[PDB]
Amino acid sequence: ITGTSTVGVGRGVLGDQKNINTTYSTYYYLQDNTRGNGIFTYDAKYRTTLPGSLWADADNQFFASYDAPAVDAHYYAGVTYDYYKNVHNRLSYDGNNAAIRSSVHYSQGYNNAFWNGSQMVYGDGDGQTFIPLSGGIDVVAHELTHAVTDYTAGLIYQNESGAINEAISDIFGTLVEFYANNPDWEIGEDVYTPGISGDSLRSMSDPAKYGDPDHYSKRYTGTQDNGGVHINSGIINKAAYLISQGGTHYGVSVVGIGRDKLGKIFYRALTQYLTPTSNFSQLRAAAVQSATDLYGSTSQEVASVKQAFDAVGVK
Ligand SMILES: [Ca+2]
Ligand SMILES: [Ca+2]
Ligand SMILES: [Ca+2]
Ligand SMILES: [Ca+2]
Ligand SMILES: [Zn+2]
Repeated sequence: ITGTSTVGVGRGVLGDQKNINTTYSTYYYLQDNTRGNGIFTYDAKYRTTLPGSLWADADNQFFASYDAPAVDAHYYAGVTYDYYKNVHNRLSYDGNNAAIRSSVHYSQGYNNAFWNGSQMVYGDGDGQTFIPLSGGIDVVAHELTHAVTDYTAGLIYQNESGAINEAISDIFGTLVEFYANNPDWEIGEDVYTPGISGDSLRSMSDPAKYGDPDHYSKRYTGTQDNGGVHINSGIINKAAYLISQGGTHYGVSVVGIGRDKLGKIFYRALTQYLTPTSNFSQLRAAAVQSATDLYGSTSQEVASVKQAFDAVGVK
């Protein structure tokens, strides 16, 4: 890992060619020295022991099918870093350039990805429900954003706190996807269900399309999914979508203010006002205050934040 900074070339999960920052010392390692204290990508070798081995490659070319998840995990970690640096002046997830570690080829047929408190982990999928989940930029940014949340607001992964946590990751996952520029308000569409076109794991524009609630009245109150952290996120995701894009939802009209202002407001909320036990009502209050800080109390931006949360029934 002490070596010389170099640039490798390879193919991502969706077959797209890609330059990646590597480190040469005998082998070429997926180690990016150009971003903070590093981006390191590991091979978990189909096992669940973490992080696994720092990805070594003989010739700095990554075109093998086995390489594809690593290439994207490494690359999109870079893009997500750039986003938080360039757009929010945040240096890595901890704000002090902590090294960003990812492992790919986690387990077998593993249809998920997660941030384990220390690093990102990507399964390869079963090839039917998922292909390698690092292939989705919104997925990578989603998981990396969990790190940002844990180091800032510290939202408990349970009930409404957890649903906000999830929504924050969907929100910034989407905003990274727009930042990289085939952008949309869907989640996981690039790596979800090959064979079936046009679907996704979640929708921010229309959460009900996949059975998730788009209104606080329709919120889940059972025990599954840690109190519906991936389900009730739809309520916050819709609110976010309405802030950005505008629209009329259950008879409540919302004037959009764009994704850039959506991002500034929610980032400020996340890092200045939100706490580990914040509920949806407190999120509203934090978003309204953040918008007030940035744009002023009589501004359109504050009005639209109010309109959006009114629309999804969060008072
Ligand atoms: Ca090679
Ligand atoms: Ca997309
Ligand atoms: Ca997407
Ligand atoms: Ca699909
Ligand atoms: Zn998540």
